[PDB]
Amino acid sequence: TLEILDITPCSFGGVSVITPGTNTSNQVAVLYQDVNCTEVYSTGSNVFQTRAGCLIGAEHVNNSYECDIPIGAGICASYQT
Amino acid sequence: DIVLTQSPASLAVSLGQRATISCRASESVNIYGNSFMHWYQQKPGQPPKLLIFRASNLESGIPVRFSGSGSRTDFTLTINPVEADDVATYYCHQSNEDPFTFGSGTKLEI
Amino acid sequence: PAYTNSFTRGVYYPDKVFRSSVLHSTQDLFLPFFSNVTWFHAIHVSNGTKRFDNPVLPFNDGVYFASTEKSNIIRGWIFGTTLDSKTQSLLIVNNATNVVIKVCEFQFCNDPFLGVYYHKNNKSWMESEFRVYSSANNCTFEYVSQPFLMDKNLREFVFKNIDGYFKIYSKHTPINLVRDLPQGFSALEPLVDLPIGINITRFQTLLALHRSYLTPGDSSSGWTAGAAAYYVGYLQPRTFLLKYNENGTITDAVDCALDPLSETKCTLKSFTVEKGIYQTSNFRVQPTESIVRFPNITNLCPFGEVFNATRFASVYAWNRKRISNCVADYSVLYNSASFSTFKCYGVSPTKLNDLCFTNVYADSFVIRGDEVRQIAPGQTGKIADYNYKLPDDFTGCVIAWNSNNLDSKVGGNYNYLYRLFRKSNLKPFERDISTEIYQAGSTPCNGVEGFNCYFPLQSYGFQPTNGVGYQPYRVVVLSFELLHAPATVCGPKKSTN
Amino acid sequence: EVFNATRFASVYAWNRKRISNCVADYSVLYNSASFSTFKCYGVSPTKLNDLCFTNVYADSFVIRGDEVRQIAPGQTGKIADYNYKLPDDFTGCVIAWNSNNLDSKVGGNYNYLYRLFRKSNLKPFERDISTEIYQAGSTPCNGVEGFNCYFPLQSYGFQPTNGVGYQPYRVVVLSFELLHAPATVCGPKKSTNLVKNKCVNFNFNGLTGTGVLTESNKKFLPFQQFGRDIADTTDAVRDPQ
Amino acid sequence: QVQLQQPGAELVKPGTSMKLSCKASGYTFTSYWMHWVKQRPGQGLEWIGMIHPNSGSTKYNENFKSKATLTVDKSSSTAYMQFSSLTSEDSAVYYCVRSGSYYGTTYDYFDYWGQGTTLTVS
Amino acid sequence: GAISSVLNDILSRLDPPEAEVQIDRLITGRLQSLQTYVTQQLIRAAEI
Amino acid sequence: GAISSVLNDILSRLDPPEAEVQIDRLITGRLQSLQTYVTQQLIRAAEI
Ligand SMILES: *[C@@H]1O[C@H](CO)[C@@H](O)[C@H](O)[C@H]1NC(C)=O
Ligand SMILES: *[C@@H]1O[C@H](CO)[C@@H](O)[C@H](O)[C@H]1NC(C)=O
Ligand SMILES: *[C@@H]1O[C@H](CO)[C@@H](O)[C@H](O)[C@H]1NC(C)=O
Ligand SMILES: *[C@@H]1O[C@H](CO)[C@@H](O)[C@H](O)[C@H]1NC(C)=O
Ligand SMILES: *[C@@H]1O[C@H](CO)[C@@H](O)[C@H](O)[C@H]1NC(C)=O
Ligand SMILES: *[C@@H]1O[C@H](CO)[C@@H](O)[C@H](O)[C@H]1NC(C)=O
Repeated sequence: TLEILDITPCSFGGVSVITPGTNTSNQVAVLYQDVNCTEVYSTGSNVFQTRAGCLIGAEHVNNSYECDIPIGAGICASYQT
Repeated sequence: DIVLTQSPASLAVSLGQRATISCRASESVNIYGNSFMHWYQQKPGQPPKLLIFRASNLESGIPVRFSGSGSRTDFTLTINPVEADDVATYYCHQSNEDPFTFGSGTKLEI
Repeated sequence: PAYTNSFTRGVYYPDKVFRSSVLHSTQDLFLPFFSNVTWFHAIHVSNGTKRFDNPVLPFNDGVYFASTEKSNIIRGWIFGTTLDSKTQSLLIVNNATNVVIKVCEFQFCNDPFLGVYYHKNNKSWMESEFRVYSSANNCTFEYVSQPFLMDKNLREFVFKNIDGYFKIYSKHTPINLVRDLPQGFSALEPLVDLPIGINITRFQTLLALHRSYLTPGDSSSGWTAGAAAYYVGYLQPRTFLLKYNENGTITDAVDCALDPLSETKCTLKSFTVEKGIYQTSNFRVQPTESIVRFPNITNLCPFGEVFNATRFASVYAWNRKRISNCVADYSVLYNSASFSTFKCYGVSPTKLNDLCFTNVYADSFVIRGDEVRQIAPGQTGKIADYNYKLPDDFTGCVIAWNSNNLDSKVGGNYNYLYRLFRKSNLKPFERDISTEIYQAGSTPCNGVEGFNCYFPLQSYGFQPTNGVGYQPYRVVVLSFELLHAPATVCGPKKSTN
Repeated sequence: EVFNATRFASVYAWNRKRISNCVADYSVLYNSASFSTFKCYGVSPTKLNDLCFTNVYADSFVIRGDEVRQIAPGQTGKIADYNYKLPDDFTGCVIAWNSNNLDSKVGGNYNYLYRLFRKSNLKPFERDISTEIYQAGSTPCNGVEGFNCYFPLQSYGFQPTNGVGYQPYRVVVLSFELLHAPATVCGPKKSTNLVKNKCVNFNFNGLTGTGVLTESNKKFLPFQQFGRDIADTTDAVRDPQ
Repeated sequence: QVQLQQPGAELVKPGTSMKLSCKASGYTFTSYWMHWVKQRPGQGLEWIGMIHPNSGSTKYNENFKSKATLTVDKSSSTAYMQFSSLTSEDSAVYYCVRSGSYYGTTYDYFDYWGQGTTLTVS
Repeated sequence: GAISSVLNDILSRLDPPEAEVQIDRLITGRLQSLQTYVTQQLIRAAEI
Repeated sequence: GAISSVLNDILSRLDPPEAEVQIDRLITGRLQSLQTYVTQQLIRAAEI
């Protein structure tokens, strides 16, 4: 068929974990860099989306805190109650 | 070229008994599935008579007693009801390439 | 079968190389951490009633066998592909004197077991006889050493087959746990490596059976098998960050694939990782399927024209046409239900599309309906023998369909003819366009017709009232061959949605 | 008996036999002029004596003459791909010598078989003895021989009149591996007295290194032989004697 | 049926070159392939050469390449072979050969051969 | 890409004619690694 | 120096045994390109 199909590559990104001190905790938050959450720890666990990527494992907080672990694109993760 | 070594050369088989002769070419005569082999019935001072003009094809007007078998270089002839007068010199020939060589000869006796 | 967590167990020595204070990370077949391990229980007393159940558990690239029983109920194991005389079988036997590891082609009994008897004077359970195999053929290897199975105590064994070598790692540590593997770390030293050189697919535990069990009585008075408690896990190819202490013992380890934290430990090669973000790996979306797209078949072989046409040649003058240098779609040919007969003797018609043959021939001819069956590979029939012959070794399709609508009418189709008489049976794939009278007979008539001399060709009579037996059923024989040359006619290249 | 044996197995089912707990004089093999080809891929024929090897495997079989070349690390062919496939990273030496007078008689010697047809490639160092009939793919067939399906075993055509490339060539593939396990069989190099606290040239089962040897308090478990450092260079060795 | 006619026997002096042909009956000579072969008693049959009667090329076996000239005559359905430097070892009993194919372009089968003529140089 | 990463083994395993290609593989690799290390050290020493 | 700059074709039109040689040529070339790019990036980042 006389049609034009744009080819964009399959989404890829660097899986970057966000962990506090090993002594402090064993829970981790995983950042999928520049990846949409649609094609994505198991999925559905407090999935939050930002410009840096699909952040899985940490719940988004509306309150603003000082940066501890820089996610990227203005998102920072901390280990707090 | 292709050389045919008939085995076990001259053979003696009883009347109405299994008879097996096999000639194996130096390199295979079958190209792709289809095989190019001819087996001949040459009586003394008489023209050769066809038995099997392919891998398993049998010439019409000739008793079904002769049977076709074998693959690639090794081709075996089976005659379960060996009959009296049909015994003579047997040649096998490869039609794949231009040398067109035939067999050495296979004497048969009751 | 009740499952329990592995709890960071199954860690053995990867290589016989000493390392001190070395955080060496290697990939090897290992039991994944926190894996749910099946606590198989072989024989469970009801009242003392025997319930024999030794399942053929799959090998699954490693077994983390373990048992907490201090009574040494387990005696050896069974390893094999099919456990028959044809296949080589692996035997482990742990008697009091020594351990016997014997590998042959073994014809196993239904229940492979070790039979022990109680002697009153000795007051001990000595081995009466061994009943595991009926025959021992093509024996290859045997090994004798101090029995590791004997001497609360928890006995651990990892069974692996790598490059024809049997890896067995043994560790014994007393525990007080009832039915759960301890929440502790214990490395497994290489007990022995055996060049068995055979493939193992299923693993079966072997249990010692006492004289009370050996008797055909349904109840074993002197022995109870209810203590048959053992664990079986399966090893997986996971990278591990082993930690060697000053003595070279692996005091701790982490399984990389278990969770992102362990992936972080493997990346940094440190068990304690400081707070931060670490690019452990890259996320790559695999292709869901494969799509192939190719243009319309420009050089479409005219199978539609040759199969569906108004006028065809007769059987004696059967037309041979070369189908070559074009790509041909047989899918439409096979899917079509218009043709009553769709038989491909040489090749399965279903897969006729994929194959590529160098040369293809189509024969057009007309035969009576009753004689359609005559055209067949190596078939003896009047029409088959006389005018159109098909060889014994045939690679092609014979296609027939009803032709009452195409040409059958009230007027007789006298133009079509068949060779009633001929001197000899025709060779396969030979054209017979002969106007010879073929007088034959006792004396040749040398004329157009005679008492014993007849013209070979006889006119067809085609009528709607003729019925099924005499209606046309125009038949097409498709031909295939390979001439040790590149294929120029083949099925269309597949296109997916 | 590995080389001058009376009988050798066919390629499709070749003999793999253990060599261990001995002293190996590869030099008497190398200097012998009987072996026409002595290509050593991972080793050197002259320097085999110095090395000490954990395990030695001798794979012996009879092939046709022109097929000697394709029994090598990373080469394709009939024999290489359907009969006997060496690994790409193969450490060993292939030994081949003519055998026309030995295993080829005046009549056709046909006992040696090669698997002419097989579904797919052969894995390195694995023996497949299956005799199932091979289907080309056009039509399914039963166990009985058919037009499209052929018996997979094919007999070598060996005649005394055949020239080079058509004559049987016995091949013994000595595959050597160093798995860091204790060595069992190796060269006849004579053992010497052990020297400590002095810079010496040490050859402990083929490490072949230079350094000063000092007694160490580190404890080695019985199975494991020698230790290593970050550079994966040997930092401690257990004496063989 | 198909009949091919041959001389019963031929007695000639050494060094003589002559034409040998087979009359073809019961089949069309042009369409079917034309080949040749000689027989020597106690020795294997060995092939001669190939010509297609109607617009066909010619090939011969390597040992006897161009040793004997070979031709085909469309009229009388006969194929003429001519010798060159005939010798005692060259003398043999020659058979007329016909070849047939399912599809052409290959030598699938040989359908009929002649009785043969004995070239005895005694 | 060399058969072994320890020079002493390949030097005891391979005669110089075909040993030199493996030693050259190791030399090229280790020289690339050392050049990379020295360049990193030069940039880091510029930073220092 | 590799016969093609796309590794799929050389992995397809050659069987492996002589194919990994061209793969080694390409792996070395591309690794050198990254080392050059990263070194220039490090110098440029020092300037920045
Ligand atoms: C992810 O995909 C959805 C598809 O419905 C789209 O609406 C959304 O904008 C995408 N996310 C980003 C960040 O573009
Ligand atoms: C943040 O505010 C948005 C405003 O719509 C609300 O939907 C969301 O639930 C809030 N999240 C939390 C954690 O309070
Ligand atoms: C975990 O164990 C339970 C039973 O203990 C089992 O049902 C489940 O399948 C296991 N999970 C796995 C194997 O992933
Ligand atoms: C090593 O083994 C010795 C043996 O007595 C033991 O005392 C020591 O605690 C072990 N561990 C270390 C780190 O030395
Ligand atoms: C039947 O005839 C039509 C002509 O319109 C042709 O397109 C089609 O391919 C024919 N069917 C077959 C199976 O050849
Ligand atoms: C067998 O062959 C080897 C290698 O040529 C040779 O050294 C040996 O002497 C031979 N055996 C005998 C009994 O001569």
